[PDB]
Amino acid sequence: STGSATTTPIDSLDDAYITPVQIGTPAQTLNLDFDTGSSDLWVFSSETTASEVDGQTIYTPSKSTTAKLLSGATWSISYGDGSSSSGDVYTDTVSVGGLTVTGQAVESAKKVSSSFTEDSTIDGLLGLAFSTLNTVSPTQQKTFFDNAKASLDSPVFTADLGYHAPGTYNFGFIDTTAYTGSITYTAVSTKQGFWEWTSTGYAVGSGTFKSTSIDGIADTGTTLLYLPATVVSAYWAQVSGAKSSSSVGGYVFPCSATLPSFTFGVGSARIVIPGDYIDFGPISTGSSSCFGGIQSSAGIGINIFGDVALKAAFVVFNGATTPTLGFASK
Ligand SMILES: COC(=O)COc1cccc(CN)c1
Ligand SMILES: COC(=O)COc1cccc(CN)c1
Repeated sequence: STGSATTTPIDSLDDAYITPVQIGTPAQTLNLDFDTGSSDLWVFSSETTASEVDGQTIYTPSKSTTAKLLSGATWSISYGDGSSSSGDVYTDTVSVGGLTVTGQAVESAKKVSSSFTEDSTIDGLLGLAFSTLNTVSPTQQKTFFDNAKASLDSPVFTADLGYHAPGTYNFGFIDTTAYTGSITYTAVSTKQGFWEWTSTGYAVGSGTFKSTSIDGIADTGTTLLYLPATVVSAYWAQVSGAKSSSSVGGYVFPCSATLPSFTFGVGSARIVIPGDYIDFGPISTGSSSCFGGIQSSAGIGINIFGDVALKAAFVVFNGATTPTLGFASK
């Protein structure tokens, strides 16, 4: 089997991407944030505290003839940005782009943190990291991809995120028309539950490539590119007037600037992020100070190849017995 679904930016900045997902019978379609950095499929629901729902579409398990409460199961998750959610668990039929999994754990939120409530466009998350990170207790549950894998034509999914435009998540096949050149594959460590890999270096604009190992995770659920402070300083030094602002929380730059590109290495291959992809717009409405899309990871504990980086590539998440990642230009 295969599946193919369009993923759409939630706003004009590409702050996140939403993909329609069919849950239950008859189907209830919710727009979920596909997140290769986490492993829970959770949704706003008829059980979510009413004051914490503000425009989201909810899953109502009592209206699904295939929903079954997973007795005794609860979940609770905290994300790297400080947001969180928790609740109980159903199993139900879940379909993405024509690919169907029966008995998928659908984690129904009883509580969500303010950042989720305040984003009316995201109805939940669909985790695509390794199932070892799933938070369901006392019986950990499998991700959608893990449940589907054995049925897929090939045990892979691909992320093709657009810049200020829709893109595609495919399951079970590699669309050879969706990229240019070749796909370069690179080793993955699953020891932390992530799609963790080592980039071979970077360049700023037309500058020389610096060969250096940068370990990080391929994370579709993170907006920005978080890299070591040395790398980030080298980038922003090429933007006149750019500075790190403690009050804003990262590098900012004059909105009048033209940003240089940023290149990262995948083996001997090179992925070029155009400068425009690094502009996240005014820090507050009407400001002439703009927020940068490349930020230091120093306070995180891990480097993160988030959407800023991934949207410059066609990315293969290869879930073979020994997983690997593939990157192609497009
Ligand atoms: C440092 O991370 C960011 O700035 C990500 O910003 C957003 C992430 C998701 C949604 C929105 C707005 N609904 C903003
Ligand atoms: C704005 O959001 C972030 O910066 C995310 O931070 C992370 C920190 C550690 C691990 C992960 C991936 N589970 C994400």
